Amino acid sequence: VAGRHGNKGIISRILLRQDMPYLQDGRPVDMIFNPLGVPSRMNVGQIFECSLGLAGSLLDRHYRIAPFDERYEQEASRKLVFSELYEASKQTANPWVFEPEYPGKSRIFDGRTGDPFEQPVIIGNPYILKLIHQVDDKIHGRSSGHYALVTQQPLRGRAKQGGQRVGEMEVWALEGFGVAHILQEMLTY
Amino acid sequence: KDVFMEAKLERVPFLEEQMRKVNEGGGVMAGDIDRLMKSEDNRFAFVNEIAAEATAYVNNNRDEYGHKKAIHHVLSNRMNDAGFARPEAYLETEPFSPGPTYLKE
Amino acid sequence: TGFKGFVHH
Amino acid sequence: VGMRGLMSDPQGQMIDLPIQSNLREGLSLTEYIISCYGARKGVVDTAV
Amino acid sequence: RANLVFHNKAIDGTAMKRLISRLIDHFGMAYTSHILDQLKTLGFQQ
Amino acid sequence: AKHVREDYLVKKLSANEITELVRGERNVPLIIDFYATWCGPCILMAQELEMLAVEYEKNAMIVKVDTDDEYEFARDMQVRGLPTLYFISPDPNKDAIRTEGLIPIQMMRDILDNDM
Amino acid sequence: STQTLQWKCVESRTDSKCLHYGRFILSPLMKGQADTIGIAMRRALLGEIEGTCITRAKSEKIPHEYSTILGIQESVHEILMNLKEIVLRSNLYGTCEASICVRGPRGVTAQDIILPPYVEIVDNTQHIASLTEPIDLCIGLQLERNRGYHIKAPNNFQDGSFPIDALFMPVRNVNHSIHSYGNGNEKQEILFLEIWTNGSLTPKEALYEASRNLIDLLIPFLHAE
Amino acid sequence: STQTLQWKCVESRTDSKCLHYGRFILSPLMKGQADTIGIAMRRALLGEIEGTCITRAKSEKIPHEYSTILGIQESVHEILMNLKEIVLRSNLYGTCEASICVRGPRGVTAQDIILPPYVEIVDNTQHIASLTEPIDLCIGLQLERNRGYHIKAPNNFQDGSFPIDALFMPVRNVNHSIHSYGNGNEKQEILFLEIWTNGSLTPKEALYEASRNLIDLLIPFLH
Amino acid sequence: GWPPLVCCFGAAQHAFVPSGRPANRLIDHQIHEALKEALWAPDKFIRAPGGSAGGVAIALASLGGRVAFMGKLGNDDYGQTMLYYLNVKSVQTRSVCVDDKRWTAMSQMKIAKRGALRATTVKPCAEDSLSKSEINIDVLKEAKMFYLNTSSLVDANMRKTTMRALKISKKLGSVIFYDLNLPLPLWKSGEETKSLIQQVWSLADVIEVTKQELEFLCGMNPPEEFDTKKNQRFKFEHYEADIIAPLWHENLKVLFVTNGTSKIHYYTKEHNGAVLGVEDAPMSPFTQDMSASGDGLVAALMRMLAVQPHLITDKEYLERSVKYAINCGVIEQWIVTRQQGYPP
Amino acid sequence: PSLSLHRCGLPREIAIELFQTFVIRGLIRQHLASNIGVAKRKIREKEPIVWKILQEVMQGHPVLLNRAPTLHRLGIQAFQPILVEGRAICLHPLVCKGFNADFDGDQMAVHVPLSLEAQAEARLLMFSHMNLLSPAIGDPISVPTQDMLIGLYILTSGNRRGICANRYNPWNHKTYQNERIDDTNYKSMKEPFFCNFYDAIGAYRQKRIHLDSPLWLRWQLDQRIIASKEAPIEVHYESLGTYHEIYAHYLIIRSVKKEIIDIYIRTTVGHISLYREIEEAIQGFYQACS
Repeated sequence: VAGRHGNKGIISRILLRQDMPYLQDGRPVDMIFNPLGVPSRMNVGQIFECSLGLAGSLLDRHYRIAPFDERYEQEASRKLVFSELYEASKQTANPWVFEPEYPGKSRIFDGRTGDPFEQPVIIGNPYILKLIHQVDDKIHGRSSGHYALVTQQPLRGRAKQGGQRVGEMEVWALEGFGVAHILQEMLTY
Repeated sequence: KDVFMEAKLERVPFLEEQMRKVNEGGGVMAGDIDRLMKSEDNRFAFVNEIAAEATAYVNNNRDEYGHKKAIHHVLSNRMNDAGFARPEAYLETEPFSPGPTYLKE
Repeated sequence: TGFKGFVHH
Repeated sequence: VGMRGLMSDPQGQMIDLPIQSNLREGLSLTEYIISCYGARKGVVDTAV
Repeated sequence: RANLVFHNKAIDGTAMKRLISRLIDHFGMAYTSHILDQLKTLGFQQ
Repeated sequence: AKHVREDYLVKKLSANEITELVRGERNVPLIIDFYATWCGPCILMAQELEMLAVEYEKNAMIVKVDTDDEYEFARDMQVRGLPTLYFISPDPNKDAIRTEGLIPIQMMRDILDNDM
Repeated sequence: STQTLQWKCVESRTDSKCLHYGRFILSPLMKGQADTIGIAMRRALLGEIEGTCITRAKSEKIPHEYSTILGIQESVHEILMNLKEIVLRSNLYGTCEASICVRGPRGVTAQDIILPPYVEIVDNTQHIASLTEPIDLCIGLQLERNRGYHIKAPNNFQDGSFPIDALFMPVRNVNHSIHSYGNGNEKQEILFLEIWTNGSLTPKEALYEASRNLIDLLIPFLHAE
Repeated sequence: STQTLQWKCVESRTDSKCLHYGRFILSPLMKGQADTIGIAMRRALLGEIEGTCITRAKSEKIPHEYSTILGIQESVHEILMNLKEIVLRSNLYGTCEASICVRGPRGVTAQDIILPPYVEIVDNTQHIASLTEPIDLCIGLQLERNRGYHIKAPNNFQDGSFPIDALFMPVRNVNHSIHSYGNGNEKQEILFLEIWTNGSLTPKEALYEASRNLIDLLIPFLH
Repeated sequence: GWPPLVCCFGAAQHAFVPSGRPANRLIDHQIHEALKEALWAPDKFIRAPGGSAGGVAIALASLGGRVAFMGKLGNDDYGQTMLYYLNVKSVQTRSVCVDDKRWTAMSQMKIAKRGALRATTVKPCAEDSLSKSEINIDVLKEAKMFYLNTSSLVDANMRKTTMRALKISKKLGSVIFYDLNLPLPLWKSGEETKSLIQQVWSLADVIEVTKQELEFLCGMNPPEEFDTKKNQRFKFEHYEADIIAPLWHENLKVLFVTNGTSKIHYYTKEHNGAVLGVEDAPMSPFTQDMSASGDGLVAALMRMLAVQPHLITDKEYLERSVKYAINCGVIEQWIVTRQQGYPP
Repeated sequence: PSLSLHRCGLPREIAIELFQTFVIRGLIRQHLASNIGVAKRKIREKEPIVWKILQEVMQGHPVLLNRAPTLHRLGIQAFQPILVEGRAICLHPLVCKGFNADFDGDQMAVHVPLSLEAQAEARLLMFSHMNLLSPAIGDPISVPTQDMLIGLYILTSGNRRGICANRYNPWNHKTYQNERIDDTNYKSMKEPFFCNFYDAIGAYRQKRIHLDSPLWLRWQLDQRIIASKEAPIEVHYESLGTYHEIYAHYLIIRSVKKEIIDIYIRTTVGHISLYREIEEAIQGFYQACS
């Protein structure tokens, strides 16, 4: 599952709805990302979208924003996001949407302890996609089967039920570990 | 005379839960392998000796191995001659299992 | 382990 | 947080226009285009 | 009761690497493997 | 019906049937009972009643009747509690052994076969 | 000595036929009790109450799920998707059967379902099918009462018996809060609960079943061994 | 349907006089039941059980905690520290009185605590002070019994009583785990509970008490 | 044995449910399996079917303490197994003076009617023999409390047994623990147990009446609740001082109005107070009989009276134990087996 | 994150196509099947007893996991597989930097050593508990990375030292409960005086104190906290021998007779938790391995 700002991901776990953090209105969270990915790839543009999405979900409105809106003003995207968040928090009485001490963040609770996580957490409604590289197109397994006519090796890939290849660097690792039987039986047997 | 006799010897409690996670994680075998290798000079010779002993074990009593993992058998045999109970072949059981398979996380 | 090889007497 | 200024032209040499804005504040059109010079020579390096 | 040092400062990245090296030289690579498993669990919890 | 009929030998005589039970000539011990809707532990009694009613073929007629259905039948036997059985060899004008409490079915064999 | 524990319902709105809301209050709860009650009640309400729903739909003269029928604007898969949202009520454990046999250009809703004696629908206008031309439409359905989300195999083919992985969710949402009472030296707290159900149950009933399932679960320990 | 719910204990070991370890297994539980049960029972076990312990001490002729008296090897602060970890078993409500009135250059143990019959000492090897002078000491204790998460403010400063604010723990650590098994069509699960305890409470009575005290809270929803 | 004990008259047996009369609804006599569908459609008289006088002992003694039974057993096959079970349980029978002529576990019910089946006692159970002379000496000498499943009140002479024990109640210091829970004939009406029994209905002390056994046992209709009818509270009663004013009695410490595990009132010489409760047993419908309310509730007040014998007329000392009893009673209701369903 | 250091996780689909022949052993030997064709037919129909065999021949049989873009010597490592449900291989996080593997989508190749000698090699030479040091300079290769590092840093972060913990100066001559005698109101909130570690953890579980709330802990050992030339800020001395010394972070109450045991440490529950974790890990590994 990937976002629109280069934040890719591999689904690791699937939790029941009672085992996930919930906001101060009781709604369980639908997806949990790693914050550390933002300082590394340096894509802050997702966070804005995140917050802005929340406003839309609480106001029944959709935003179509052209890029480079920092020409009209200075920090225009900040003004847009914060004003929309405040309007969503005021029209619908949800004072956790725009906390006027760390705007855009809120204090979510724990789904399996009923405890508030000590620091406020950024929440939102981003647009997440599903990618074509599915796991069922990547699994493999082979005990024996077809062999090449000349080289007498497992053919290739998954369509031909081939075997994984070991060469060069791999052997250099096995020689490094000082394992001779393992290296021998990957070339003869 | 030196007043540290019991301050350094008070038994740490609450250790019962930090006795189990060692046993299914393979920690006991890992901590036994190094103690067996604590006196060996060349590790390759030790490994080859273990492999030859396991081959002899497979040859003499063929119709038992396939579950017992004779390498584990010889390791347990070597660890069981100096105390260190080490149940046979490091075999694992399922004391509470009215079912066929654990989920394994 | 392919350096010398085992003998066992 | 701070400044991304003084990106480099691909054939060496610095560019006169400085990137005086953060990624939090948001780059302008000319500043963003300048930052693309160092973007290309980040993928013609991982492939080389 | 082991032979350890009671830390009272911030264990940053370079301090963790120093601590692992000293635990390896004092206990070995068999005791350290269990420490790393415990520190991983405690680090993820907090 | 036919080959799959009502699977209950005890018909819980409530009408004139149970009334003429104490007004009849017999030769073997009979049993009747006073139970209720909730029937407390008397169903645990009723479990062993219908079992022995079936077990004894033609000799013992082990039956019951409900109390709160017609409140008369509650007071009619000075019924103070739920277990209200009756080891009754014919007593047209005489006594019988009214069994009460809760008794295992194996012991209730012995007494009815060691006495009464 | 000071006050007694009281609980009450402070609001109940019927937003729609299949959506009900209810807020409740508890009174002088000493420390620690409110958090335990709130978290246990939220977990029980989210994953203990059981609600019946349709699990398998059988249709006549249809090759597969992704097929079209003359005179019907809705594809077969669309009909399955629309049929999963029908809400039902029951209290007896066990599967039952149901049918829907309707004529042509009518427009088929949830009131056209035929139900066993102990099962009733709550909403009576949920769109389930749209018809344009006269074709006799006959579909058989199976109803089940389980707990939580369950996934079924595509077995039992027949002509076609499409299994819908129905979600057994009678409680849509749950929230709670633990306030302060300011009882001088003694620290008391006011607990608020908030339950949104889908009309299969109602608040003060989902709460009842959720409390009773929990007191089920906590029980083995009271017995000795 | 089959194998109705029950609990069974496999490990139950008493290490010392004031240490108690137990582990317990539940019955076939459906998917998701084990987590909720473990969380609720752990939250109850941590603090719900009333714990009986001292709260105050009236030392005579001492105006401040850092006023250690000659003949006692432990300072007044250390006397309170010793009279903080004493273990008592009881069913009290409220408070009572106690005293320590002896005069001997010898050791002092928990037996010196004069107690009403409904408060009983758990250990006898606990130390209080170390007397080495023929002096008379008087410390008027004051027991109390509250719940787990009880917060109490200091009071009664008139007579010079020293607060000995305590934990009211009969428990010392709780550890819950889950196991699961699949026969191919049924996800039967199992709960594991591990309980330590102070000693004034067998770590099986904790199982009963921490469940009764939770059922008591959950019942009024049926009222 | 310091704890004032609770003598246990009535009869000696196990599993004897009391009152029988029309519940909320009826159940069928076709295939039963578990015919106890009236664990959720009884009328409060069976919405709390308790146990006998000796089964209460196990409920308390599980926690611990000193409880005993007074009375007789049969002798014979039923009577000797009576000795096995009442000594397998935790109760006392060292004060036995059985007869040797009746049939045990059988009341015997010949005839005394002008027809069909209107019949009364002949020579009751071999355990039902307590008379003015068969009275035990001990009873109220190592005890200050006394349970009575009032089945001893359908019996004419089991009465005079206990009222000659009133002089045994006052020879030394003691008090009675009548857990009324009236079986079928005492559950009849007002005048029925106001004057016909006279003595038990007005002479007791730490007594246990129920609101239903004050509802028909007084105002048959006008006293319907006194508060209720305001927001969402079940219509039990606001029964208090002015509704015991007909029937109070003196020389007591504190009496208890039971009404099952529902609203309970305590009665002191300084303050009445009132508590509440509920009836509850649905969890798993195949694991219940809503049993031992008489056992679980009564034992709880006895337990607290024993651990803290400074109860007296204290607001908070009794009010918790009543609340503890209310929660204790409902718990024992829905347990599978009473033997394990005794509070530990 | 739940996997141990000596363990990986194999999918059910992959394992059956690698240990197929050993499962054929398990079926034939245990007399649950007769012929090779019959055993393979039973395998192909996913019988419920098949997984009991492919959970029984894999215990103790190491497998070599290999990252497809191999870079260094630690790119291939042996592991003890266990059966997991899904279609993905679960890998330990600490060894990830050993593999230089992220989780944005990557592929790992498995190999099975068949020879008994090869299994001995894999178990006794390529397990990630005797290869904890890199051969470059001899530096640790498995150290707590980003998330665990942040957790440990937050744990060992301390309280708020100075003006960030008090709004007003503590000189502030006031609040002395001042009169001519010391008989006044005595609250003295100060900081808790816990007996030992476990008392502090217990009091933290009740939410009595926060993670960074300071506390006093009695010390019954030697000096462990790294100190330096230092200086005692204020050493009070009563007319009788009391030697009340207050250092930068610990307090010592000596005397003129004996029993210098009053060492008290100002600390927070995080440092106590980390020290207890390390100490009990050592004392549990020692006693688990006899």
